[PDB]
Amino acid sequence: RLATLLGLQAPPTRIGLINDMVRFNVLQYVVPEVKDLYNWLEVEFNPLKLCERVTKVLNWVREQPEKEPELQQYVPQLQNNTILRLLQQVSQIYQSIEFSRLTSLVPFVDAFQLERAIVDAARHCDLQVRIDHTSRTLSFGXXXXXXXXXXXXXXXXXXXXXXXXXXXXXXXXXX
Amino acid sequence: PQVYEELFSYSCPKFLSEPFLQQLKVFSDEVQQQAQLSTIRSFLKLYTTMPVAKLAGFLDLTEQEFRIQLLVFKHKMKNLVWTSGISALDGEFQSXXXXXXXXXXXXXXXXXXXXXXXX
Amino acid sequence: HTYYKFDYKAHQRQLTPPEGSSKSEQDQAENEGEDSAVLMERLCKYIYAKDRTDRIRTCAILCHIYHHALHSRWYQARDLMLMSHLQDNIQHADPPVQILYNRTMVQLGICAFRQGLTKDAHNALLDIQSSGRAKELLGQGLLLRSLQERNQEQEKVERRRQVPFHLHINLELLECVYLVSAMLLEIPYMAAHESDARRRMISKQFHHQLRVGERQPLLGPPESMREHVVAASKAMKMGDWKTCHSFIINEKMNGKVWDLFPEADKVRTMLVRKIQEESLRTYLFTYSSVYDSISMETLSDMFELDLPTVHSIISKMIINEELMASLDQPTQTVVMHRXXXXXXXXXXXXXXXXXXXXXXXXX
Amino acid sequence: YDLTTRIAHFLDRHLVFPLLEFLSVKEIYNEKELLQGKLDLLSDTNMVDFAMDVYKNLYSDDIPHALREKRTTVVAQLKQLQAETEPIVKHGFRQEYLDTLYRYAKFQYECGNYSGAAEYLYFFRVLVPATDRNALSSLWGKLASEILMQNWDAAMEDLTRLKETIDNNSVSSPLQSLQQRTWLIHWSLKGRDNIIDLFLYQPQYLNAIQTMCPHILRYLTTAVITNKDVRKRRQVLKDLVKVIQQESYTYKDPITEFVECLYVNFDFDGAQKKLRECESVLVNDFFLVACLEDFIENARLFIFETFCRIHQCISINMLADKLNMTPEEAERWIVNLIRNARLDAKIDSKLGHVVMGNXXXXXXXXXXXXXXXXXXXXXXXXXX
Repeated sequence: RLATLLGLQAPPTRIGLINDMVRFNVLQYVVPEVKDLYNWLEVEFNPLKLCERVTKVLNWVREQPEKEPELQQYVPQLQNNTILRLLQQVSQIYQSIEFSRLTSLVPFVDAFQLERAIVDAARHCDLQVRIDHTSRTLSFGXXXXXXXXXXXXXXXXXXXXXXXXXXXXXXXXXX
Repeated sequence: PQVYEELFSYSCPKFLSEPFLQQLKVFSDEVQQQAQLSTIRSFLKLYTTMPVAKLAGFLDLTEQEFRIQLLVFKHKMKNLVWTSGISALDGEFQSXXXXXXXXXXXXXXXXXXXXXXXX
Repeated sequence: HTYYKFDYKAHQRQLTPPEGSSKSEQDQAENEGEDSAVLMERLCKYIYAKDRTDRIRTCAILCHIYHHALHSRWYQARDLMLMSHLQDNIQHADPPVQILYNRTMVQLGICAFRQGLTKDAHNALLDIQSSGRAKELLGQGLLLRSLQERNQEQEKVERRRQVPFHLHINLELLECVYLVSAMLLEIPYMAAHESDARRRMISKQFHHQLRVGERQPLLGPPESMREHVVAASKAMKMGDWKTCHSFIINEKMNGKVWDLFPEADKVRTMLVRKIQEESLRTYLFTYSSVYDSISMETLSDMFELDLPTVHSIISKMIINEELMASLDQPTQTVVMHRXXXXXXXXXXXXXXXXXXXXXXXXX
Repeated sequence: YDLTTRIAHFLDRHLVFPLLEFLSVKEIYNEKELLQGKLDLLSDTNMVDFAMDVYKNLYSDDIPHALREKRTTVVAQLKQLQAETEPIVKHGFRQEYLDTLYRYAKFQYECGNYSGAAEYLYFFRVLVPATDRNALSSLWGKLASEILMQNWDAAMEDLTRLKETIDNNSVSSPLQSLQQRTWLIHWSLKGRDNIIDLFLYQPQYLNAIQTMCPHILRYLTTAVITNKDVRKRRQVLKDLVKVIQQESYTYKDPITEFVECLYVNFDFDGAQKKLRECESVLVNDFFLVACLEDFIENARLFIFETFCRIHQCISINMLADKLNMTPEEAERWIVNLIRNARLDAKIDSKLGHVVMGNXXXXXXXXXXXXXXXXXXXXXXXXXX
């Protein structure tokens, strides 16, 4: 009810809210490091380089008296967003990645806290996983079945692409 | 069997009921011997590889002690139950179609439903 | 004028009583190694008789149980209660007995909980803590507020028999205790139900309050004690045991609930351990869906529970709930996520039962 | 454990002396406590045979005065009772004759001549005014004397005569007493599965006479725990863990309480360590002594079965190392257990690997499904 209570026409999404953040006035007075952060996470997010970028960007915030103060109190949710994105992207990149590698790939306060986060992402359905503690591996899906339905899901995507492509070709025909 | 044998022993009178015609109780004894075999087949394998000792414990119950070396091989000859690796140096026994079975079950379910609806 | 106090305060009252008194005296009692215990048990034995009235006899008994439950081991009190045989008698009446009946129940419920018996405590307190009016049922209510009620005074004076504050025990302590119990008991069974294995059904006290909070438009950081307990519960659900332990203090600190016990450190660590166990259980229950396999070493380190406890709890539970889970003790590893064939067999059985029932009606 | 309390704990005279003599004979000849207390206790009574034994070495020094007085007072008492009974047989009153039979029974019992105590005890049969008091008390006596003469057959007999007898009162414990005697007979006669059912059944809340309150807790507890063949999950759960009444007895001996909690909770190592701890005391128990080795072994077998069914493949060496008991000893125990057929454990000691097994597989599930379908069809037919 409260969203209607604040003269908002409807509950917004974070992407929507961000656009106001995107707007220059918020941006103009906005510390630069945050604009960079937004690039690193929202614009061009790449797991193979995100850790480095964050490592070089996080030093600057700490040094600043004011920036650090703003930053100190959002460390937790920010970390959660970044790690959520890393888990999703890893879900896209891998099929069965080692627990050592997956935890290693994304920075965590503790190895066990990283597992906690991964499961939480799974419960909220941002990723489907099966964690085999015996072999220390994680699978982003009996074995042959999981491969069969992964194949089917790939074939489907391929068909969709082909269909779309055909549409584009039609336009080329006129040319 | 011990209970089965005793049941014949006590109700010896029922079997007898002419005496020459049934001098030896032949049919009842034959029937009992078939009856004894069924339970062993009932385990019915389903194990790829089975410890000898477990088999010995179960075959021990049968009256002949040596039957399992013999009783187990004999069962294989009958073909009621299948034994794999029997007589092996190791001494441990090894133990579309599916779709058809499933379809059969589905048919039964439908039949039951039909009778219910018709009822 | 004695029982509700400590052995010290009592012996002060007694000593001071004797200092005033003339040296020459007549006493039935003979001095014993413990002066106080022998006084209480002496008058106790005196009061109870076949001839003696239930209100007086039962009064005596209840006083014994109260004193003993405070200053002596719990088992003795339990034995007294079950041997004394008052069910009908305790409820009515003795005028002040009602307080003893509910007061002594509260007290053994408290001492048993001090002994860190949860299963016992929840057994003890449920009847009396189901009461909405419990504050009144313990005979503690401000005289004034009911003094306007009860008037006229003629009737009123008899009615306002509520026990004195010094005798009275704080409600927050009691409620927090019972809720802490009901938490430890009902959480893993809830979680499993969340798991949907549904081997057994369990009820946890304060469960209704938690449900109300979830449906609340606003969720605030915990302030009232039940909210701290609440946060500890949700923390158990998500598998943070450290958070849960933290929260109880936070709810407790405003409450002062745990500060009202002399042994508080001991119970802090004891509860820390029991919570470690049950939280480990809860974790396992909720997360067995996405985990096919586990590591007892890692789990042991991270729950701060030595493996001997871990393997035991997990194996026990799995065997009790008929969970499709397999443990290799040699490599110390666990397995889940399975059975189909067996399940179908069960369903068939159930169906057969239903059919039989229908036949009954048809007949 | 201290003897003073144990000897003090049991009301029965036979327990009071026979137990001391057992503890003395049972463990160490040398130890003072069994012999000193038995001596002093015997000297409080009319049996010079026991007194004569005490006089003998390993016993308190013989005294001329104690034996002569007992002996003479006995001669006198026997003459007296003999006459009184002569006269009672000749006022023609049943009660007096019954008392005489009872009094000859008492006299013989205290004098330590048990056969006669029994005979004259049951001679009160005919002259019983009523079965319930005259006859049931005769039963209680034959039960005491039979327990002490070590015929538990006869104990069961007079238990069935007593509890078979038509008049029964719910309020009276004697139910309790008879339960205890039966339990004791079963325990003296795989697991019985009767002893525990009996001991667990009720507590009088009054002195056992036959069974120590601790004795009922421990006997019930161990017998139950060892009844794998008979015991239900309820029998572990229903009749012991969930049983509130039995809790009373259990709280008496808390080591046994925790032993059972440990077993029920799957920590069999803890349980078996408790048992190892108590073993020396339990070998001192006059009734329990003979069954100790059996019950503990059975409990161990049950624990192995619980471990053994839950894991398809077992690392035996690791289990022995991680057992909290020696691996070699565990292997030996398993080897002993297996031949009996108690365990279907597939074990090579040398390998240290253990493996137990409970298209073929696929067919199995299919078969079950078909079975259920059959049942359903049957129900349909019945409905029609």
